[PDB]
Amino acid sequence: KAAAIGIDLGTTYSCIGVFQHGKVEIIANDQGNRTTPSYVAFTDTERLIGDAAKNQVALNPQNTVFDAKRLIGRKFGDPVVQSDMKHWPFQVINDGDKPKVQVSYKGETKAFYPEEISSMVLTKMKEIAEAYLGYPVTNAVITVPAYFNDSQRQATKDAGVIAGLNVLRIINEPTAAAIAYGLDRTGKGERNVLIFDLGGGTFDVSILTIDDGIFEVKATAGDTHLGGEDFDNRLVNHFVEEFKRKHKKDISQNKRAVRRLRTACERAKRTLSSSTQASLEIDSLFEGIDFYTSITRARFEELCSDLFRSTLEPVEKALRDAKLDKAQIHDLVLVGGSTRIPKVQKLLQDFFNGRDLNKSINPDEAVAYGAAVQAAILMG
Ligand SMILES: Nc1ncnc2c1ncn2[C@@H]1O[C@H](COP(=O)(O)OP(=O)(O)O)[C@@H](O)[C@H]1O
Ligand SMILES: [Ca+2]
Ligand SMILES: [Ca+2]
Ligand code: NA
Ligand code: NA
Repeated sequence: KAAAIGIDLGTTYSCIGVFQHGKVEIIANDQGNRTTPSYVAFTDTERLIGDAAKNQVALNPQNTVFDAKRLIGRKFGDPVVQSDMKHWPFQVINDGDKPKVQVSYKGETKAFYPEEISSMVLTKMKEIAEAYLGYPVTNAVITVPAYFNDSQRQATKDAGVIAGLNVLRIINEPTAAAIAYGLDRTGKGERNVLIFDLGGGTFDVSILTIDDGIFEVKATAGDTHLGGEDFDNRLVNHFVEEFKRKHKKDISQNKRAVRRLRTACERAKRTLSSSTQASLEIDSLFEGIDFYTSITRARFEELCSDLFRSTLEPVEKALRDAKLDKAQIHDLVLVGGSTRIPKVQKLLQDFFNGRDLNKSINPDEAVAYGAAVQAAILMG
């Protein structure tokens, strides 16, 4: 019997896992990456998904779709959709009060529902798993934010059905993270678990109370617009100014130069989580001028200080809403690729007065890890 898979369908990245050989296995893609961008590109000759899609975003911005999760299960007139649209390079249209992303594909103008774009991302995650398993996958557990309403959950489930998956269950992301650390097995009474999730585009704080396998969301807080994207932007602004000092030229109006710089900034940012410095070398960034420079971890922290600190207020709010004090929290769980930033970990630990942070499972893989566990449980 084929194994069921656990899929973390994130706003910016997705992750797939499977419980086999008595353990959870986070599956790497064709490029050897354990997480895949939630991107879909349409060109004159093909449809690109994942790495291939995000990799050519600078070349084809109007037809490279991302952030489908922000549109999924929402109406076109929804204030959130109306606001989000203003920031995207791709077109969003109204189809019976339902948003649809409109792009050019093979010379023709096509429009797709958010669930259709997400089904493409899910199909890629499903194939990533099938390539590893050696056989076709039919069952899966897909995760969603705790705040997702009935429409958003239905649309997410529909995205899975379109991808050819029997959605065993749609479970909350913070709950999946808890399951990953075995916190669902809570012996002798209630335990409060705080999930600190800082991803690529959103920041979520969830406080759960686990009473013998039964979860209850005590409080949620955060910022749906705060994420790694913001830290990359801080680095972009910094280097744009540095290019001005060193070349007396402003590249801010050249969309391709800014996008390429952003890409290099995200890469340098990731390196800074493991090293105290990172070199940034871009070939022909602007008018044949190469941009070979570097940046220290301290400099990066200074550029993002306010944003890092801002993550503590939602923690304070959540504790206040759950009517609990710091000491009443039994476990702190890190989720999201951005929690890999040392400064972010320091702020949370210091706020919790030296408490241990559950971070043994790669933060950007914890939700998929928990989904894989749950999928296995549901399969028996
Ligand atoms: N080592 C790292 N250091 C800092 N940020 C990282 C690191 N690895 C990944 N990230 C960032 O994590 C974010 C994506 O988080 P992830 O949890 O994988 O996706 P999502 O938020 O969409 O669920 C991106 O902003 C990415 O650059
Ligand atoms: Ca996420
Ligand atoms: Ca932002
Ligand atoms: Na993710
Ligand atoms: Na998040």
